[PDB]
Amino acid sequence: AILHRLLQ
Amino acid sequence: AILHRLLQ
Amino acid sequence: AASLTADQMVSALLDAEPPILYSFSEASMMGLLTNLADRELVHMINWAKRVPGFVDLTLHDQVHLLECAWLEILMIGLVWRSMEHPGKLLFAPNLLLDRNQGKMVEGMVEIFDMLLATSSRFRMMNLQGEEFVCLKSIILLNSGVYTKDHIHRVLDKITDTLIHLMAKAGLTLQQQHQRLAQLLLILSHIRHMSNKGMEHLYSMKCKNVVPLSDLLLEMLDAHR
Amino acid sequence: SLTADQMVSALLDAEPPILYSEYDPTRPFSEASMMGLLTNLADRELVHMINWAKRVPGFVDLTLHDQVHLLECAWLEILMIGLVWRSMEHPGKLLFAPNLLLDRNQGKCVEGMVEIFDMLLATSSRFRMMNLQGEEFVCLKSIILLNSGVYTDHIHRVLDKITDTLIHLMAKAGLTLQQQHQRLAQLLLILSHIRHMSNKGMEHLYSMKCKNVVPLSDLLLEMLDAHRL
Ligand SMILES: C[C@]12CC[C@@H]3c4ccc(O)cc4CC[C@H]3[C@@H]1CC[C@@H]2O
Ligand SMILES: C[C@]12CC[C@@H]3c4ccc(O)cc4CC[C@H]3[C@@H]1CC[C@@H]2O
Repeated sequence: AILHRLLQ
Repeated sequence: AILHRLLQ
Repeated sequence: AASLTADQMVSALLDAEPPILYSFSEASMMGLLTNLADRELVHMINWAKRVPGFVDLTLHDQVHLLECAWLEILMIGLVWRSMEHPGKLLFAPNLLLDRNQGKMVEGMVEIFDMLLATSSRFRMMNLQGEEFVCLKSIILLNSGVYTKDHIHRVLDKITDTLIHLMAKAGLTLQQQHQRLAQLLLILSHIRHMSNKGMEHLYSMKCKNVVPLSDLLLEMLDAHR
Repeated sequence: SLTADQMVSALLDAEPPILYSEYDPTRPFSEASMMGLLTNLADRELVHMINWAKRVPGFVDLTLHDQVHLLECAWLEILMIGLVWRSMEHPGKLLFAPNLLLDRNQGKCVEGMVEIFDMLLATSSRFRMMNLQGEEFVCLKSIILLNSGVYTDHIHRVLDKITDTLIHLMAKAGLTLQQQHQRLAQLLLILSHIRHMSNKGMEHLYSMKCKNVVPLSDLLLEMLDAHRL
């Protein structure tokens, strides 16, 4: 999931 | 409208 | 209306309360639910006419607010009735449905889960009946209002009434403001659930899974 | 542990910038090109939104899964309250970007969008009527982030602190005790309207996607997908 990565 | 009539 | 005291507002709203009406296959359950909704709707109209300030509005405005808010009003009613039944939705005294029975209808369990979580929220807040009727009146007057001060003055009076109830209960100033906010934020969640429910009802209508009353059909297509 | 003044300073500092659209004034709009501009803008704002959310007190303490859920639930509400705020000083128009200021007649370019424009405009008008302040706006936007997905105890404590902060701001601005709870209620009831607009907007975006009107970024597809329309 892209948002999951972006939150990091 | 029915609602119109119900409101009287 | 604007000349009522807090205690008189509360008494007016408590007296205006509608009756609790009595009520598997997918068509069976949806038939039971929509049949109930249709009968509740007739009583909702009488209730609305007794919410202080509502009859001061034009017939056009009364129609608009009820078209906007009717499913929110049915849902907050359902959540209130279900508060004392963890994991269950008390649609009627003789129709208490558990969470898994929502799977009996397509797309319904997701809506059940949202309603159950709201009921659970009410329970953890220990929502009071006096608070519940204030919130329901706010839904009626607020949900369609952005489409001029009389309604807003009435809304301010209901806020005053909620705060009065909380002061009467011994909450501190800080606790009153916090609880007022907590209650009003639940109305965002009720709006969300109404929007999802309206989409679902529209989908059932298209499939002809169930016959819908003329009134319900008109309340539905008001949401275009 | 934050005071109200510290809460406000933190939120004001965390504010994202106002971005520009890719508007090309050499050509007329089509339904497709207008949707392209709006979604291209949304996608670039989302990157800033993600970084803003990490600066909202208490948000980064949540699990990554909870952070994902809250943003998935709230992202279009947050874009919309930002738009309505930007548009306050422009009666009858929506300031999507400094180079993309649209009225309702321009909204008619896209099937079904004028109805949504009308709701956003009405909300902007309500903000104006209330004289909404910047400090109040950033509190509301943070409340949307933490509340919208919260019913799907730490978060509630944070939400209570934002309530404290709103009242503090109103008190500091000289409102009477009664005016304070009345205005607190008026502001929070706006959030019901913003939720409503987001749900309508989400259905509209889904329709555009399903008619192949506009290519959506992978991120936007996943943010839309989260709403399982
Ligand atoms: C509208 C639905 C049928 C009628 C339901 C009802 C029926 C009666 C009532 O008192 C409350 C509710 C809320 C949930 C509603 C349902 C949500 C989806 C479904 O289509
Ligand atoms: C989601 C839409 C495109 C993106 C739009 C946008 C884009 C950027 C932004 O800052 C705010 C908004 C709110 C209105 C949104 C629109 C409502 C319907 C349309 O599909």
